[PDB]
Amino acid sequence: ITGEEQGVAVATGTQPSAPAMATLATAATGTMPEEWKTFFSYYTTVNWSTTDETGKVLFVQGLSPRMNPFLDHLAKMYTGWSGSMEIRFTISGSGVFGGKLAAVMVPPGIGTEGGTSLLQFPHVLVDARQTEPVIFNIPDIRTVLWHDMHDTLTAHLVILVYNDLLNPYQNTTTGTSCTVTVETRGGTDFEFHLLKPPSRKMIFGADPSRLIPKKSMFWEGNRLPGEFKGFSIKPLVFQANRHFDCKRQTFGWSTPEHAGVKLNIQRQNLDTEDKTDIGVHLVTGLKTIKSQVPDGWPDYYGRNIILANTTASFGEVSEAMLGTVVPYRVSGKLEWRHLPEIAFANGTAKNSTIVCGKYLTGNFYVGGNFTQQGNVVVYPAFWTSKHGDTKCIGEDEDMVKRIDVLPQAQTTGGNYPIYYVTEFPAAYLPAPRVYNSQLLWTSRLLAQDVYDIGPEALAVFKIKDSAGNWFDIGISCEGFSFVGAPTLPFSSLQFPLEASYVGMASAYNKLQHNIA
Amino acid sequence: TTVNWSTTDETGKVLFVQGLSPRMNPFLDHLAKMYTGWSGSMEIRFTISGSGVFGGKLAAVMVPPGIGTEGGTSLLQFPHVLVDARQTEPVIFNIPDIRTVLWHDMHDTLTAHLVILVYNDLLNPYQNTTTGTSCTVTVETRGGTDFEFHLLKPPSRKMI
Amino acid sequence: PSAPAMATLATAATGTMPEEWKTFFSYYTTVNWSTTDETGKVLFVQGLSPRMNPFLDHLAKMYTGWSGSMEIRFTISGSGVFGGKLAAVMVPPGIGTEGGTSLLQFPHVLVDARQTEPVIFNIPDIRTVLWHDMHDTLTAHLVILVYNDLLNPYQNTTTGTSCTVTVETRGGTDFEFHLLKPPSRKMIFGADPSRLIPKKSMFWEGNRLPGEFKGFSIKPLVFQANRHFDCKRQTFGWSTPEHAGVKLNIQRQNLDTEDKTDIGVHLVTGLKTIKSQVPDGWPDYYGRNIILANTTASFGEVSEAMLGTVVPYRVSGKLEWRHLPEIAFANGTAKNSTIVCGKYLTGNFYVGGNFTQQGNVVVYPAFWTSKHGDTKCIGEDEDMVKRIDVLPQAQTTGGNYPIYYVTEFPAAYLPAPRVYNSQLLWTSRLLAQDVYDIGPEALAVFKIKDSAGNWFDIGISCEGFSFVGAPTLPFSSLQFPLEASYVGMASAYNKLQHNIA
Amino acid sequence: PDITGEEQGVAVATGTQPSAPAMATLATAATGTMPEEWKTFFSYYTTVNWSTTDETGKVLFVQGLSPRMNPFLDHLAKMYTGWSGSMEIRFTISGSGVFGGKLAAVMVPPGIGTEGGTSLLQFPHVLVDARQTEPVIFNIPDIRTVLWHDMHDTLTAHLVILVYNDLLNPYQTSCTVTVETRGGTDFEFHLLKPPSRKMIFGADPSRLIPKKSMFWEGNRLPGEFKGFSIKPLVFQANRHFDCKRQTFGWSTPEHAGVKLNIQRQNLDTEDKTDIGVHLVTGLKTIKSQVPDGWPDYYGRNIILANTTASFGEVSEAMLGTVVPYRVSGKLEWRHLPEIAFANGTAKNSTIVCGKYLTGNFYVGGNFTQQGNVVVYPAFWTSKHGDTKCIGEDEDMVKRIDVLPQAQTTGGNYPIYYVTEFPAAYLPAPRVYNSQLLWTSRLLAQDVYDIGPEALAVFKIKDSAGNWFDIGISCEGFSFVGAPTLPFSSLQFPLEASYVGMASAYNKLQHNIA
Amino acid sequence: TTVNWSTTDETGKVLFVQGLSPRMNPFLDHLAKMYTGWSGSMEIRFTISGSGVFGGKLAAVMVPPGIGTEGGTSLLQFPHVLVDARQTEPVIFNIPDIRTVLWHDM
Amino acid sequence: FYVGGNFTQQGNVVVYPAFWTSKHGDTKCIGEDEDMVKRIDVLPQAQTTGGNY
Amino acid sequence: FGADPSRLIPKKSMFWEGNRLPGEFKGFSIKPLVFQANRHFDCKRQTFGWSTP
Repeated sequence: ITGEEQGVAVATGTQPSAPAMATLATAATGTMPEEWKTFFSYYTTVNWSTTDETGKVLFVQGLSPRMNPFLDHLAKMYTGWSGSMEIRFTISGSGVFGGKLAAVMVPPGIGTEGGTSLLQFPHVLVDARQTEPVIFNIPDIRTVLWHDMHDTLTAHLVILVYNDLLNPYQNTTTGTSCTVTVETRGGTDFEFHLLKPPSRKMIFGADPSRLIPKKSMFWEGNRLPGEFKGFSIKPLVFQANRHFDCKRQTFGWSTPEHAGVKLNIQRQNLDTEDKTDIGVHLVTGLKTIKSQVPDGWPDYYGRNIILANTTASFGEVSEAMLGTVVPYRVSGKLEWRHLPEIAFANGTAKNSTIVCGKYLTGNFYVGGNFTQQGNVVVYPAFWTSKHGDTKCIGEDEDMVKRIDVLPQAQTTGGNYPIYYVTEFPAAYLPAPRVYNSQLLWTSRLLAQDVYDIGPEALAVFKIKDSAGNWFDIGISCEGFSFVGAPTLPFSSLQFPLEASYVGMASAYNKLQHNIA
Repeated sequence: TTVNWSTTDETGKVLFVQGLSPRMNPFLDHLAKMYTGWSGSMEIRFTISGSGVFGGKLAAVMVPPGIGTEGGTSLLQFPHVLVDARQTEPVIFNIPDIRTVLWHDMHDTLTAHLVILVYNDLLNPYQNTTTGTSCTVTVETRGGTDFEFHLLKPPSRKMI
Repeated sequence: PSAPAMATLATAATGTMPEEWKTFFSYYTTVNWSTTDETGKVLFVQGLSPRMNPFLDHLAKMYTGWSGSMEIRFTISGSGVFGGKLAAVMVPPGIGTEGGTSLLQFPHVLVDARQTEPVIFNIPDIRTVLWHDMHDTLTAHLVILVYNDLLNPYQNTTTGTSCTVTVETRGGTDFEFHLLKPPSRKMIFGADPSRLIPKKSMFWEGNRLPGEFKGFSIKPLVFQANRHFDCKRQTFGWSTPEHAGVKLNIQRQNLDTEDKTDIGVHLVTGLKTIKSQVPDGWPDYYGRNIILANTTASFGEVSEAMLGTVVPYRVSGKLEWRHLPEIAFANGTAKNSTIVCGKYLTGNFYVGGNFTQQGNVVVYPAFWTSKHGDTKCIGEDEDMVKRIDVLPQAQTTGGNYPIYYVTEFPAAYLPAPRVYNSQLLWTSRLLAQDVYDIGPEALAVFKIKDSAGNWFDIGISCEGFSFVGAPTLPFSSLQFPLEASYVGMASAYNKLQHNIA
Repeated sequence: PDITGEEQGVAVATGTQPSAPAMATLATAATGTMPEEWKTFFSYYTTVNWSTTDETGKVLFVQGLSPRMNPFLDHLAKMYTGWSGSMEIRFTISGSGVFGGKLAAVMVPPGIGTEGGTSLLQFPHVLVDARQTEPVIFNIPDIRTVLWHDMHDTLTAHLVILVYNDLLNPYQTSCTVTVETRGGTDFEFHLLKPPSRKMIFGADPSRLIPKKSMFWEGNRLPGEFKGFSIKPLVFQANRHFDCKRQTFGWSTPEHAGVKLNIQRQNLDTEDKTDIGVHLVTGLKTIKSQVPDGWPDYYGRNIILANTTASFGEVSEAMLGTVVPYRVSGKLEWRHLPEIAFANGTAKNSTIVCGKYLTGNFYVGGNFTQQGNVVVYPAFWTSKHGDTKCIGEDEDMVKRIDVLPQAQTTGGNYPIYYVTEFPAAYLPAPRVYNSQLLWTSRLLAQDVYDIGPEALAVFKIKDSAGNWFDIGISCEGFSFVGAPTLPFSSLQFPLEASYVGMASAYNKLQHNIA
Repeated sequence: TTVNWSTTDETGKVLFVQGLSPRMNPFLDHLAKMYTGWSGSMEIRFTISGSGVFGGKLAAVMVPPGIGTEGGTSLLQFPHVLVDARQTEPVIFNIPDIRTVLWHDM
Repeated sequence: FYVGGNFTQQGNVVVYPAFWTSKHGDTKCIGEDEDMVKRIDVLPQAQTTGGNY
Repeated sequence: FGADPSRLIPKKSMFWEGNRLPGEFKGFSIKPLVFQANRHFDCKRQTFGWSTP
């Protein structure tokens, strides 16, 4: 006889307790069943200032479960949603402050540029001197019956400045501002759909919250490892190797691990044409992703290597010339003898030099071994820079190396791209640093699964430093990161950071930030 | 989970030892990150599915908090229900929440244990070359009737 | 300060009904019913004794008497296919369970091998006296005979097929202990025999010689005097039970061989005695008529030595002794470098060792020499055991056999070297200081557990010898981690049960 | 149907059913019985001494409420896991009518500290005179924080019997006070278990010190127990086991000899004037190459000379008596002498022994064959000028590693258990031990809960009523709460009771004539 | 408070002088910190401890405010409660709160 | 502390432990020997506990 | 487990002596780090110094 789900089964026990102890517990703590759907919860804050314009957009927000810290949690357990969700604004200006602030809902699709052209939507508007908070409802316009976790196209509640924050007083050190506080809640008609065990993944997606590690001590760079050392803003960001598109793809050639480079050192000299030259040896790829390039080969060292004077010491410039060698032995002690650091190269080995195209087309070469053949692992370890520069590793578009196509991200809708900055040693470069397209973890993932970030969407992670200084990061579908402002002063940021997923965002929407 | 009951087993051999814990249920496990405490019991459903010719019996015990679980025949002297090897309908057990506190913290461990002991061996009327045969006992969980969570915490907030 | 309230809250949390050990059935045994068990064969004999149900076992230690009936719950767990019929006979008190077939002429209930429900038997409390005493065995019995053999249609595995009968016990509706007594308080005519065998094998020492327990042996006959104590404190040996070794006064060569060719023999004085003239701890087993000839240095030429290690005693000074090496024990004056006498501890006691200085010393039995042909544990021989004036013994006690416990001791040629012990050291230390309930016609029974369902009752008699039901049970099959668990007082004349693979 | 309940089955009647109710009534009449007799009357618990020398506020008797307070409840408690309700205390002072003083019983609530001092008189006390000539009956309420108590709960209520006014004695002595206990009306056990189902988790501190002195063997050398000693600093490497099963030693708790192997070489000493020496290889090793069971104490600089006659050596290493390990033949060995033990390097005929057991291992003995032997450490002496018990000297305590050591800790002085060992011209020879052997077996096989700053305090009791508290630290070391107290008075047949978990750096209690 | 009593004490030697106050009790003493004034009586339980062999009597008298609290046999002559060295029981006597003013300062 | 031969003068250095010479012959993995793991004061150990290897 | 920690700091500044050396109290200093052994006693009576206070 078929056994039910709900349990058709028999009951049994022996010498039980009472249920009144449950009442005792309920007395101990007054936990009504479904509390989280009863109280708003802080989300963000915005600055409304006398520097602002009639029409300036203070807040742009779509319909997303992932905004509510609680519902965010539930979400891992469900497959879909529907209905709206409320927002409560808490403008708390003085009683003498003039001005008005406007509330708009933008039909799905219609862009949000933030001109006075927006104010011509239907719009309510709030006084600058309003006391009681304001409950807004972001209606769920939808063409489907129910949303998938990763759908993005939805209406936007936009907060525009109607009329400026007129202070009757104006003073030396001119400029004053009112704090608008945003806090969210599940609407009245907000229901989740089909159950999934939190451990089960979609065929066509993966929850983006698992893409920045919660605490910054875990973070690592994807170019060349190190200790995370902050962020950097660049109008154009560019990286071939160890970078992963949201489609499981690469135009790089390396597994994310950063486990070193496998190779053969060929005995063939063909190098020692000058007494001043340490040597160079042919290199054979042990293993490859594509195009015969050895796993983990350096992304960055440029047009040439000059072996003049190298017979003494590593002192030739801009050329990654310190890779450290480990024997890949399997049965007995080394044949090759006390093998020093070795300098990476690609291309055509002239009698005294190697010249390289920006590509990896040419055969591979590496610096002088005093001795015979070996199977070798090499870790890229230290950079000779120029005899003088301030350019961090990865600053030059003409020095990052391609195979076929180089992933780039430019400014998109006013969301400037970012470089994760980390420190590994170098020459002549004060405060040595390296640029990174992706955290090591953000790369490790995006290799192992097809994360559901859309062509025109950003998965937004809110980074809170200690003391509260915060800014927003967004992982585009192309993999690169973005920040909302060009020159936001990272330098001020407190050393240890924690990252919270805020949801998916419309691409073009300005990212929000609050850093002193 | 699942357990193996075999003709190699002994009257008193312990097939399953289990305490009261929210974290067993794949769902409640999730909720748990959102709450600070719990109370009440949680049910378990055993699904012994032996053949019709199989003899033997399997025993169900609840061990007061603290009292060790060694797995001797000494256990069978607790009060005990017992299940046929030929039972069809699954069996719903309740692990009562004995507690000295009013409500548990997430990480409290001292709780009663539901123990599954072999009463009498899995007698097959047939015995054959390559001797040894076994019945699969399947264990599956659910929140009891009186299972309530306590104070809310944002999943992002850690205990002192 | 208090309240009833607090007590009410604890009842809610915990559910206790105030005497609930009387409600459920508790495990007692499992009895194997074999497809090879001949008609009438007694599966299960058990006289009415509170000592079954573990909980009443505990509570009893606090009471002097008892009354009322008890309940036995059988769970026959065969397949639906098995054919077979199991008889249940209540024996009027005092009529013996002699032989299965006969009993069947009592009034008797038949229990089928394919029962879907357990069977609850209320062993009647027939009594001549108003209330029993914790030791009284003249009680009604319950005998479970096999009436029609356990048919299994299947014989592809041709032999050794079986079924399992588990026994559970409860107080009857009318069971009630009578007179309150302090725990640990000795009853008149005896102490509680529960504390006889340790709980764990770990603690099992033999009474003959020190060693780790290694198994059991069965013999038609049994005999030990030394360090063997009856249930009633009598002891025919000569030693306190402490394995302290024997500590002696060494006399010089005055009566040593004068025409010697080998290390001399020295007459000694016991210094402590339980029995007149007998040193406290004289090793009980050694060869008669030992020859110390050719005993230059090596002692390995000696046949049955009991070599002892030596150490000084209350010397209070500079250790004037020589290098004390090893001792050979002996008994009986001789005209040469020999020791003739035996069979009795009458003769003077002598010490084989290169000793020169007169004084007092400790010696421990430490190693056994043997003949190159030995295939026999230390103590197999009546002829080599040593008597003061009487050897106790036991033979087959109504179908029940005497066991020796076996332990390791280093013992020359014998591969896997063993010494037989009558009594466990524990059982000896006790039974020396206290009288025990074991009646003249009684057999206090214990239950020996390892694993895999292996068990076998060991019973202690009046005389203090360990008994078993069958004579050939495969001891070899057991697991070391043995555990003892008191059972009760079984009628001497019954058969002890046994259940081992 | 298939399912079978905790109490079910066909009822079957066999043979003669003898009319149960009538006989049951007859028996009930023959000996009346109440629902629980052990709650109707008073049972002797404990006597404690009271000396003229006891200042005001000296604590006589500390007893946190438990089932252990009464005999019958104590025995029943085996069958249960939890308890609740009050216990009634009946205490008496016996003494000559000539003696004079007052004694005050106070029911200390859980949160209070149970030390002496006049402040403890200041909350509800019942007082008895040395002349009262009547038992006084007072109740111990069951104050709780938790709905019911486990069997080891240390948060229980407390009973303290203080000295109120000192015990004057006109002539110029110690009176005696007896405690009798009784289950309260409210007492009630809880979750029911079988006995022989050992206590919680098998991590129970109560299984540490044996309940009788008959079993109190020591961890340094074998022998029957002779009491205790206090020292400012206490230390031992071997057979010493921590809370965590960590042992810096070189031995298993077995305490059954050293399983060693001898190499035939005589190491070419002076052909005379010494027995020579053999190197040693251990058959077994718990740690580094160290053979199982070298003596933890003996003199460095073992000058073996003139040793051919007899072991007249100064500052001895253990003499030990020897057995053949096991053989298949007659006996390969000859005339096995007493060994003397040594460790370090044989620089000379004399063995240079260090404080550390890093060196090779050697035995003094007239061997010539090669074979396995077992030796037992069996005798000792020092020079005539000595009176120091075995284990007293830092230097002579041999070390592989860090030498664990207990300092005077927060009002508590670490202790050595003293047991006798065979030795000469050392009056009343004793050996000092960091642990009992039972506390070495255990703490090896199981992990314990002994807190980082917690002690497991045990109430050790004379016959004569005296008592004091010994606590086992995380380090395994025993502590008592005085710099000195007259252990000389201690009657040899002690018993121990587990008192519970008490913070380390609170003082311990003691009551000795 | 405990006070000594010596064989050397003549008749009428004052053993214990204590004007009524909150200071007479521990708990009231501590509470008194929180208040400025007090009223009402306090109950005195006093004991003599001594060998049954010793002999003497001790007399507690509740001296009204206006009287001088020095020794002398005249002080026995107004309501006294007396305890023997052999009494073997605490004696319980009351100190009335005689006042001239509606309430007392500290 | 000491470390192997540099042919040259002083430096501030990072070193990564990278490869092991074992014995001229063994099958013991790195960390097999209790006498080869190095202490400061106390060495964390775990033994068999309640039958949990 | 402890005395009432109320009685730790006097009520009045007048009564404030330092544990290092005798003197009148003159103010407070703040440091990222702190260290003292002598005459410094923990809450639990332990003291790593050498002096009675």
